[PDB]
Amino acid sequence: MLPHLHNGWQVDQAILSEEDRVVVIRFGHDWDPTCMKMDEVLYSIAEKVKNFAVIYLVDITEVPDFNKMYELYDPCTVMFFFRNKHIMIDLGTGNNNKINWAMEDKQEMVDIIETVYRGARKGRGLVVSPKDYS
Amino acid sequence: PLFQQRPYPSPGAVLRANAEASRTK
Repeated sequence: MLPHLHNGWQVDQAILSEEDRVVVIRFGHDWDPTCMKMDEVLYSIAEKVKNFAVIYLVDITEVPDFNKMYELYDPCTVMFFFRNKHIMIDLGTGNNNKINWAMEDKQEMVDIIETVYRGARKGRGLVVSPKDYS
Repeated sequence: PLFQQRPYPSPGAVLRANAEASRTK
């Protein structure tokens, strides 16, 4: 199934290693209920998005290095990177830095990732999600 | 939007920030 990253060095390497794809990280725990729902979505779309994105899972207990600076206080946090930069997206939720709930509609996440990919490749640090989750 | 959210640092920048804090401490 989906690859996991097991320490800070591996996370830095995953982000450093993509010149032309968005790095998608799910911070949480495989055992957490919200994560399970989100992981299933991520697994289901991974093949589909393979051309513009790669997805990793990070257990924030095994790998706590980022908990404070990325404010990983929600049970489930999905964040995006492109060429070693954190990419923000306006979801209309009041937090443009992360997707912090189990999105269960698979195609919505495909489209968000696509949006992040085009926007970031165009040099944007901030993109806007097609659907408004306010 | 006054006081707008800023992006987080790269994972490399965070690991570095963490390493610096241990140096000082």
